[PDB]
Amino acid sequence: GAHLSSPLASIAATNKLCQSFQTFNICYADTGLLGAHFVCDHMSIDDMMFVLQGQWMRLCTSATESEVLRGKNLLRNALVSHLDGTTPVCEDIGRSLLTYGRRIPLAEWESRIAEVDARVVREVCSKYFYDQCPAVAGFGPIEQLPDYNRIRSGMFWLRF
Amino acid sequence: GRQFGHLTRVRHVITYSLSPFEQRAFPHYFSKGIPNVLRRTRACILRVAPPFVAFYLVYTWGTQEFEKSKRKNPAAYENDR
Repeated sequence: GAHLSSPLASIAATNKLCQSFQTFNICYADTGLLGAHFVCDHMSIDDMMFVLQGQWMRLCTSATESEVLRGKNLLRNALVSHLDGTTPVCEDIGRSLLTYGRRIPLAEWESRIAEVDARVVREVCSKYFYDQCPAVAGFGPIEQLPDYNRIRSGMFWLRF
Repeated sequence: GRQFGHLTRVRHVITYSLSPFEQRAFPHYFSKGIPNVLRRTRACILRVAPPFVAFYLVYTWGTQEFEKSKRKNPAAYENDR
């Protein structure tokens, strides 16, 4: 419904600027991926793209502690619920070994989470977002998709 | 309607492109482009120039044709009578 806290989740639903969307995060050995995956009707596609970006950009400047708490809470809520059932632990071990090796920094996660700060965040996104070079993945009916060079000059604010 | 949405129907085209930073503003500008001069400069030059040449003649042609007509009175009639 419209009462959701997340800015796009409410708004992009408000006009149903999207039928659906999510995000993804995957970090390879030497590499990692950041972004979102979304679905909407074509005539309005422009909307999401316009209104997706700032939800990165406004973070990069104006962001806030309390807004993170829930997310701070969520990820806490997230990883904990990950542990039900026999198999999931089993799968964890394998990647962990292939990834961090032995490490199951269970409580340490929270400590890793307790690390987080408003500055900490506004330091992070400073790296990988503000005025960067994205890549574009799209499939028909792409037609109305804003052209590339917009997106590029659309990534970094002019402060507007 | 919305200018781009309802334009036309198109099927199974694919497009490939890079960031502008990926490349340079002079990918063999000199080397590659300089030949191209000819194929365009030869293309129309068959069709276009010659009419002007005719003009340029007329320019001198009539002028010269003009020139005598006045410039020298002791020509057709010399100053004898």
